[PDB]
Amino acid sequence: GPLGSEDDLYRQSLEIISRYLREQATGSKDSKPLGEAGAAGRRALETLRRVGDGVQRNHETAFQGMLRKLDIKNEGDVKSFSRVMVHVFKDGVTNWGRIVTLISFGAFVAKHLKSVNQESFIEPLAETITDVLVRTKRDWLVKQRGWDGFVEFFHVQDLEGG
Amino acid sequence: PADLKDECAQLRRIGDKVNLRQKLLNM
Repeated sequence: GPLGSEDDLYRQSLEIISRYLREQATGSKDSKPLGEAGAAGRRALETLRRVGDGVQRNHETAFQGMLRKLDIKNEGDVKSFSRVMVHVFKDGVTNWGRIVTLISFGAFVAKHLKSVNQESFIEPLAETITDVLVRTKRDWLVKQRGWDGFVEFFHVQDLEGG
Repeated sequence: PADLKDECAQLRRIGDKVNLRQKLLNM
């Protein structure tokens, strides 16, 4: 799109992230096997749910804090996330662990968004998250084979214990 | 509004801590 063909990786990301938030919003592993994202989407979903939730487990208090600051209510919610998104990557550290954290937070919001019956915004939320991400770090994703490298580096579990 | 500075600051650090842990976790 804007620069080259980053939309290829975007297709997967948009769906993979959505599947994660949809699964987190329900709290049940009901999300159907995404075929749109391909095999990488399957591998990523496994990782995304385990690692994404892990981010919440150790610092949920932080997500709860930001959740109360995020003016999520109207369509402006997608702009609200963009506001924090731009600031989160201001120091330039795009390290893989940070991306998973962005999704982690967005999904945490999606969970409460589901309980407040504002699911009409959770759907475009993942889309807003993935779009901005891919348009600003198209090269970054490519460097780690997109979700393929993400899964390879995060599919493994802790070895230290905790 | 501007108080989001401290909020996003956390999100950044939480992301770094994940990458940090998983990095040594592997190698």
